[PDB]
Amino acid sequence: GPVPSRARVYTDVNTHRPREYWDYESHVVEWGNQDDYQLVRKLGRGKYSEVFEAINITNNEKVVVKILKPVKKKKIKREIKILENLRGGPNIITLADIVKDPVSRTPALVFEHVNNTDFKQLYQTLTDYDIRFYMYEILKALDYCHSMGIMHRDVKPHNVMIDHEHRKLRLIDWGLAEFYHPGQEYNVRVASRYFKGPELLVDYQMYDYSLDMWSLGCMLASMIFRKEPFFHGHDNYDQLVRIAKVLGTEDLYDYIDKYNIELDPRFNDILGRHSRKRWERFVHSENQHLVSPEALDFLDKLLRYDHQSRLTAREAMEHPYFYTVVKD
Ligand SMILES: COc1cc(/C=C/C(=O)O)ccc1O
Repeated sequence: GPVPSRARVYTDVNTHRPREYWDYESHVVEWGNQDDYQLVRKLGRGKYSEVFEAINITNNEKVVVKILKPVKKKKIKREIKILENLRGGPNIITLADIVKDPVSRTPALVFEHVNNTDFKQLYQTLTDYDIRFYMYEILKALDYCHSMGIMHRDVKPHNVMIDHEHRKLRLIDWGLAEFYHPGQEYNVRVASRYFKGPELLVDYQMYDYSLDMWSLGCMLASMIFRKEPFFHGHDNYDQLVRIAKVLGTEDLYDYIDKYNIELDPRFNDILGRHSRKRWERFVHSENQHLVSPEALDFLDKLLRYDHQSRLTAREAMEHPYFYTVVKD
């Protein structure tokens, strides 16, 4: 069988929390008044929810309402409990209220409003300094939630809301987030394809916070190289092949050999043999102003096959890439 794995940090946070903290199935929801919120316009529909701009008529302020689609009560309670646990943490979206929607007959989560410019347009205008700044802000959120025993598991541009006017960032959609418990096996069908870590793609279930750090690395690569997404697979198998064409196949085999993991035999005909590449090959005249030796070293230390080898969020915040970023 597979070799077991543990997070190298925050390993036992939930072990030593009171049970109430991580036992979300027993959580009792405290409901607000649904009539406080007037829906204004639909912003989007995801796989698990519909999102609306709304007004809180008790203060005439903008809010966002997320009306959950029917899922098992645990996943609903999971997201709710995680949002309440993380509330007030750095760059964590603030859950303001929870109400029962009379039409959907499901919970509607009420969030602070973030006046966001969408990432396709925003990423086209970000300067070198902007990328470092916003990366540091994301790391604050990730170190916080990891330090609180929670992995996000769906880090991607869509879930990083940025108000570029006030240089404000919020990590959103905690609907796939989980509590980390040492030795627990998790569903590998998380994250969006382009941001899935090698551990998911080789079906290794005993993963941890470090999954988010791979996803963050995929984001960083897309931003500094101006290629979104960076690893552009046509499915989950091709996704691993695209990664292997960059990180190389020998280190992939070292990874799966370390954990005594077997590749899906369907890779026999598609994987090939690939050298590891140097990151400089992705630099060209239209992205070079976003690239520095510090950026490439930082990227290199996020994008490791071995989840145990990746920078932790805290380690990442110590990286020379962020020396240029003005600290508060
Ligand atoms: C789409 O704009 C927003 C979305 C959210 C939350 C989404 C989620 O948690 O799933 C919060 C504030 C927003 O301004």
